[PDB]
Amino acid sequence: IDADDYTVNLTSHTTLANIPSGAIIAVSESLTGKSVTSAGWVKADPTVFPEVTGDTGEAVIVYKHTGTASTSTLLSYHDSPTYQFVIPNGSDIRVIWPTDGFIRF
Amino acid sequence: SGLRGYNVYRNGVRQNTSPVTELGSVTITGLTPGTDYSSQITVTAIDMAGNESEPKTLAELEAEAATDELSPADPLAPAVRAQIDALVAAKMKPTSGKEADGAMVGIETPTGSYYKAYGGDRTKNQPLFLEQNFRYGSCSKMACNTLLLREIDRGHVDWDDTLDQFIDGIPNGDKITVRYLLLFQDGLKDWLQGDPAVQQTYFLNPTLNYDPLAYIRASTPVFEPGTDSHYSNAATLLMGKILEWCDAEFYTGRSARELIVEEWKNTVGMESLHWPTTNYMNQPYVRGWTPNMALPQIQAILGPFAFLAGLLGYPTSKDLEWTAVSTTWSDAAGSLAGNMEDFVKFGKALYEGEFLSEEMNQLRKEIFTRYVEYEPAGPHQGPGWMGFGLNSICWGHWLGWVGNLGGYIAVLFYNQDDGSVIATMLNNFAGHADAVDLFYQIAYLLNPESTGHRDWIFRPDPAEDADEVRDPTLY
Amino acid sequence: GGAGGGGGSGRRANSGYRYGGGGGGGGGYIDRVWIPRASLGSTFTLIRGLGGAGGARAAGSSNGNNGAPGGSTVFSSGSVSLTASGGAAGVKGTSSSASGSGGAGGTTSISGVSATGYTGGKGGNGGSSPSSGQSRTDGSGAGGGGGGGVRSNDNSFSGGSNGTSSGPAGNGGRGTDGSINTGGSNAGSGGDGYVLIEWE
Repeated sequence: IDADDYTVNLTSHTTLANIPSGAIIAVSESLTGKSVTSAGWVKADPTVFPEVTGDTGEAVIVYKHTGTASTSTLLSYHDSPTYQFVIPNGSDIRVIWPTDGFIRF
Repeated sequence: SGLRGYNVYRNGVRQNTSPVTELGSVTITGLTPGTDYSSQITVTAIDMAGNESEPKTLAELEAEAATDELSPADPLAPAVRAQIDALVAAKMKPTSGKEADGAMVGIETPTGSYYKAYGGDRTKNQPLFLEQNFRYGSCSKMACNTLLLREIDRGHVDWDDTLDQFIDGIPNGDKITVRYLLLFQDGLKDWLQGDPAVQQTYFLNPTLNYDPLAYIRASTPVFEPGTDSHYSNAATLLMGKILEWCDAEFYTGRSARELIVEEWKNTVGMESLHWPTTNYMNQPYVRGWTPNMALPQIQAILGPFAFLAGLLGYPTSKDLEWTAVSTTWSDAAGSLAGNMEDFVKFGKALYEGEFLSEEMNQLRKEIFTRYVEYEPAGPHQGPGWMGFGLNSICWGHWLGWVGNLGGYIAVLFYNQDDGSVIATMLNNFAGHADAVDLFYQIAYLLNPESTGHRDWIFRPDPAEDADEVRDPTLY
Repeated sequence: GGAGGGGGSGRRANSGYRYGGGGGGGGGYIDRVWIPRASLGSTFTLIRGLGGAGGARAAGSSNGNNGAPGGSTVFSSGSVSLTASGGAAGVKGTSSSASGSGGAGGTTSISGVSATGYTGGKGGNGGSSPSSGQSRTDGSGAGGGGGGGVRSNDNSFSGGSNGTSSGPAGNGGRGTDGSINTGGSNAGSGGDGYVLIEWE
């Protein structure tokens, strides 16, 4: 996600159609190694966006992909104080999710 | 009466320069490895009146005066050897327009190491040899940036701290942060990479002394901090003012000249390592050269993208020696010197992440800003992108620097996967593209795959939220 | 003569666009030229390039592999060096229309004698416009052709041919085709390089 083309609003956005298409740099394959723990954390294996060539990107968003932009429900927005941006150039991008889980329920 | 001091003699010649004191020391030099001198070194004691003892031999003092055996290392295979030698030969004096009288190469890999010197200094009956010193140039930036990352790891400074805390009077010093210095998001103008009037007097009078901090305090910012990235000498100079400040606050006060040479020499064991106070290096040294060049061609070599734009052709017919240069043109950039073994030792320590935590050593391999995008002009020129990291330039799986000082081009890169180090050095200012092209060719010879794109690593922070609840009321 | 580069291999899948890998480049060549014993040194090298290995199968329903570059061929002695570089590897094919690039042809480097030589032929792109490799009669080696592929909503599309040659430098290997999840092959190897030296 590009953070100048989209500004995150945590309450008023609900579904994929809220994100303006210009803010999309790339879209992943579905997650794998999906697991849960008694502490309420969700875990998954690292996610690869292959051969990416958009503009500079500053965040990631996780969503339940229903295959339709009306019901494809947003789950979480993530960024970091130190991993502030990625500058695409035809590299692959890996998102290496935090070891102990990335989202809590 | 009174001991004036001691004299040391070897084979009957006085190796000492003036009488040494009761805790002073003489170094005897040019000895061969693995050999015994206990029968050849002798000592005398001398009185204020000039009375001297017999020369007692170190054997009579039971002192074990023998040199260390020459430390062995497993070499690169013979086929690789001659392919490297053929690559270096294509960058040197007899091949067409390749104005460089001599070269050095230093390689370490998991499968062995090679060190060689080629050509000469233009001295009459003396080809290059590996004991000789050269200017490390801009590779000194990897010595400076790393100690600042040690001070972030020690919490003595932090990523959002503004430059106005450490030094007075810098333009936009209220908006320039520690992160923006380390990543070249500093907006400041460059005196060697961006000023024709300065570049002229640097080429025409390299021994003139200079105050680049005074240039910074007069300068107009090129852009607002954090909005772009561009190569900067001002950044590394200003890191050399955040260091010194830490040494006044937390250590014992030193200049950047003192502290950078002390830490790297004592920790890594780089015995050649020095920052010249005179216009000349410690002996013996490689001699620097340049052809005479028009100002439009000098600008093309000192500019930030010079290693790509190498097609200068060099039609001129007179040459200048460029051994003598003032380190004040560079300060914490540019200024270190030493020889090839110590330069490869420096690259090995930068791979190993010396001075740094495991968390910081992960971070410095992963945060980057854009240096250049280019179409690769051949198969050995790597991914069409290079980026400034927290202490190196990146090119595929290789981290390193490209640099020069007057007449010397020096390149130092190492590989994140193998831990291999490649070092290249050329005697001539005209060689700025050729030294980097030689690194690319040795990297492509040793490991083709390492010259592809690096993967970007992004780590999101986790999404906690509060356990917010309310309690019902009973009636 | 330099060795040829190995070709690259294309994406295997049931579905989506499936582009072919690139052809390897041909080796360079340095012509039959004299050196006197006064310009030679006391010893010499005569390294002959080995042919670059071709890119393997995807081993699944995924993207292919790059080839390996051809070995460089080197002569040197004393003040003289003569080098005929190997051709570059054919690049991996992916889901991307820009993938599957063909390898550059091997360049010639000369020192100490006024010799003449010729650069190798380009290897062909696979990718979204597959192509034949560049032919070379001019003492240098030819490039290999690029691999074919399959569209998302439509049938397969053809690769290109290897170039003709008569240079003793090695030809580049053909790339291989983007294909069904069960299909495909390994890409071609480059050919070995050549050395010939006559003593008087």
